[PDB]
Amino acid sequence: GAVATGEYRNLFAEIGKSEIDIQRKIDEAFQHLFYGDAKDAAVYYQAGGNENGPLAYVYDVNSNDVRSEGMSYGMMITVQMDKKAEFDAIWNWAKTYMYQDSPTHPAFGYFAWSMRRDGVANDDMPAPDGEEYFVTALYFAAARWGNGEGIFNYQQEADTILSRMRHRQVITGPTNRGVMTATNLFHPEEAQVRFTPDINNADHTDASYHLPSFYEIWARVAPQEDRAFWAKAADVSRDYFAKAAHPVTALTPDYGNFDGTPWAASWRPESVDFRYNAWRSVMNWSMDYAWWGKDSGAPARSDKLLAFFETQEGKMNHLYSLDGKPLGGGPTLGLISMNATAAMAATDPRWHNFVEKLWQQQPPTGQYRYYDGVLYLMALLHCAGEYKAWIP
Ligand SMILES: O[C@@H]1[C@@H](O)[C@H](O[C@@H]2CO[C@@H](O[C@@H]3CO[C@@H](O[C@@H]4CO[C@@H](O[C@@H]5CO[C@@H](O)[C@H](O)[C@H]5O)[C@H](O)[C@H]4O)[C@H](O)[C@H]3O)[C@H](O)[C@H]2O)OC[C@H]1O
Repeated sequence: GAVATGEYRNLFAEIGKSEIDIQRKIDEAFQHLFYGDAKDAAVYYQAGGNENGPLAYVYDVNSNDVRSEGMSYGMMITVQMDKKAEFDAIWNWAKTYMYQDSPTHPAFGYFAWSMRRDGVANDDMPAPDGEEYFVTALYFAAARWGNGEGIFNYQQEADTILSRMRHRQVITGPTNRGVMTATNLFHPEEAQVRFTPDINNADHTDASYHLPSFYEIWARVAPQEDRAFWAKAADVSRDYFAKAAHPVTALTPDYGNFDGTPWAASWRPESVDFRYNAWRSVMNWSMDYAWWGKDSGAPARSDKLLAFFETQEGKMNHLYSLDGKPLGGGPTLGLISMNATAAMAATDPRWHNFVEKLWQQQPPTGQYRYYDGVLYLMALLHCAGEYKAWIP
């Protein structure tokens, strides 16, 4: 794997792009999404400052609300791109406004998944892949830049947040939504990330939240007493993808049960299909295979997923049944982007076409550019050999 050798595949170079052009492409993506026109192009906003210096956020320009996912992806993008100033400003906002620091609040130790631009939470509860990316980006920051103090002691922040994700106790108390009860963020016996710590829907998962590539990082650098647990989670996730992905198409559902079966959320029964969450599953397993070389099923799974999307050429939807029936929409940049990241594991040379397809895109504009854009920029970095394990 790339971590052992230090050699990350440059998939764009493999399909014949020059390094000058690859650098232009990444830089254009970043400049547009971070510093482009505020109404049509940018998803990053500078929001004054406080005692820790500048504040900024990545946000869903559609809803006009901040998402913990977007903040955490912002941090990952910026650390990968060596953009410390933007990283610190995003982190300052997440830690200042999103992080729940009251030990009697049921979201204690978690980041509000949905928050308004003035810091008013829409929902105090987390979207746990936010936490997963926050912790990992923080470890990467420590590696690349060294640790600061206070909230910029990135390694100490990561250790605390991660320990609490495993060891959080059950807490019942007041929130913006009424009295709620929440637990830990990983199931202690299953060693799987939860879809939610809310006790009413806690015993479920989401394939797109499984990040064995990052669990391996935590297995190396987390507090000692948790390293075996994280190592176990990495094995468990590799098995999870093998069970959860359809055996013909490799499509996964948005939401899932611990045993690998789809889960229909009461408020969103269509979660059993391949939708906006599940786009990312192939990135997660392909990244894991590229870095660590342990998911022996990842190459065949990525081959199957690309073989399926090849049958959709010219009639591309972005919502599918797991067996491959189109359920609506047209092509999206976010799905193009994630499908290109399959090439981190794929063996069949059709992967060149999917990488080429990502290469041909422009940065997103208009109302849906946040989710399309953060997926786009992450996929550009993976495909350029610029998204690396920075181990402290
Ligand atoms: O129930 C709560 C959970 O929902 C919560 O999870 C978080 C929110 O949901 C997930 O992230 C969101 C995924 O959906 C995105 O919305 C759209 C989806 O469509 C994308 O593509 C468009 C499709 O249509 C085309 O016409 C158009 O051109 C395309 O761009 C669009 O780009 C997206 O913006 C949201 O933006 C994401 O935030 C994820 O699980 C969590 O972030 O967790 C708590 C739980 O209580």
